[PDB]
Amino acid sequence: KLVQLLTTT
Amino acid sequence: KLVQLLTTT
Amino acid sequence: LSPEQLVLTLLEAEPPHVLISRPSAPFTEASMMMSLTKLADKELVHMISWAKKIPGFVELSLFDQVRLLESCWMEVLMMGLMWRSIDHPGKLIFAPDLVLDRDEGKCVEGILEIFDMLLATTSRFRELKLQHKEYLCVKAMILLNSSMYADSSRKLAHLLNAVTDALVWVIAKSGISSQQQSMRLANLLMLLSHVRHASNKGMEHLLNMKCKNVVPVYDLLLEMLNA
Amino acid sequence: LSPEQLVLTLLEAEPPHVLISRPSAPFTEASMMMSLTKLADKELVHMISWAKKIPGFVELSLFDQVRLLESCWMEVLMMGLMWRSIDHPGKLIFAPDLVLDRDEGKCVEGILEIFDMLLATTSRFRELKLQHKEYLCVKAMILLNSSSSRKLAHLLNAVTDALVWVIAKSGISSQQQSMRLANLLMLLSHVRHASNKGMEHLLNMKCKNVVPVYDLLLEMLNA
Ligand SMILES: Oc1ccc2cc(-c3noc4cc(O)ccc34)ccc2c1
Ligand SMILES: Oc1ccc2cc(-c3noc4cc(O)ccc34)ccc2c1
Repeated sequence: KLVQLLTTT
Repeated sequence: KLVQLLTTT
Repeated sequence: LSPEQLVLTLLEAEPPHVLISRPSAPFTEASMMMSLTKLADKELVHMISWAKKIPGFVELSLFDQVRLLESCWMEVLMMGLMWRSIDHPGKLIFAPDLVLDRDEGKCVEGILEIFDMLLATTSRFRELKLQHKEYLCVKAMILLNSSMYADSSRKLAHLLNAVTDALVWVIAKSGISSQQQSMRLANLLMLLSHVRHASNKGMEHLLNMKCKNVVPVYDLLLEMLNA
Repeated sequence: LSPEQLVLTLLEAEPPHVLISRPSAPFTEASMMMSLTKLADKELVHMISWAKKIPGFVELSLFDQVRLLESCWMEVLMMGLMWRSIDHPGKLIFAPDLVLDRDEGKCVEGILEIFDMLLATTSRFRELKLQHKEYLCVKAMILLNSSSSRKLAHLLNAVTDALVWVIAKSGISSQQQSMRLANLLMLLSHVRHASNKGMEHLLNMKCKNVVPVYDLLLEMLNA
């Protein structure tokens, strides 16, 4: 969740 | 004991 | 990239204002924690976007970016809380539709302590007349200086240095004395310890709540908590 | 009382190093917890005398003196530790004959993490090349900032002014004086965090029975 938001816009 | 050291000594 | 331009990019990185959509009404123990956790969760999403807008943050390894946010998320939320409450002595403006007194924090055990820490520090920033631009640098510094500790690491220090240098500049523009400038920088930085202290207490309390399954821990807030 | 006199006063008030011997045999969970606690207990006694020598501390209400000390004792102990370990990368000098290695922190569940923060923060101070005079001011700020109320604020500014005067006497540019002031103070958070993890750990070790928590050490632990 944290990681997927860090890698997407 | 804390109060003692602060005021007694 | 001058200090002024870096501060401008932080201003542009500021997240949007959040509301919990709660029809104004008296707060009970269930609705209060429900409101706090639901809001923290929404804000966490915007915090990630906010962080990626800080020049150079995305250029850090994923391990660092993750570790820095897992470490400071609670402090950045509280720092945002204090800025918003600065103009309202006695109150904690979590959100326009979520405003609490010290008496409301009484219904929930262990919370009155945390609110008092937050109110005292908000009160402290209020007598120093924390300026918006100062708020921006300070909040950024919390992120970059949160977690305790080669290519990525040097970038962090370089990035943290940049923000430090931005805060010095802001203070410099206030035009005050050089002695007063140094005194103000120290007074603002010394409060970082207090923010970190309330943070440790709030997560401790939140963690106990999670274990009791009394709060609807949401996916994002959940992993940020467990981390 | 000029900044220099405040520094000079803090330098005299430095407590004497508490001498504690490292156990004969290789550390066990208990022998380590009893060493660390015995040393901490003895140092607390000196810390209280030290605090009474900080200009204007004794002028605060007794209740505030108690709150400051209960709130910062571990930070002060850790700041002392870090300073004693500054010229020994990789090591934590808790005392002359008790020089703990980072690896020795394994004979105790969860203390390695605390040791790592200490070593991490120490390296940061080493890198900044912290000076004795800066150290004196910083440690006193920790105690005065764990925060009659107006008298504490002028006390904190007095020491802040001293730290500012000490750094200024180094000759680095005015811009770099500000940067160094910032870099030194940012580390206060780290110290406060370690203090938090360290006290939570200690309280835990007390509940486990892993080591008897002395009277003074217990009062402080509970606050
Ligand atoms: O913008 C925000 C949103 C939520 C927040 C929650 C707490 C908080 N402090 O202590 C607690 C204890 C809890 O159980 C739950 C939440 C908290 C503190 C600051 C906040 C700022
Ligand atoms: O001068 C001193 C004396 C004792 C000290 C103990 C700890 C410490 N850190 O984590 C712990 C956990 C414990 O259970 C007991 C002690 C500690 C840290 C710094 C110290 C500095």
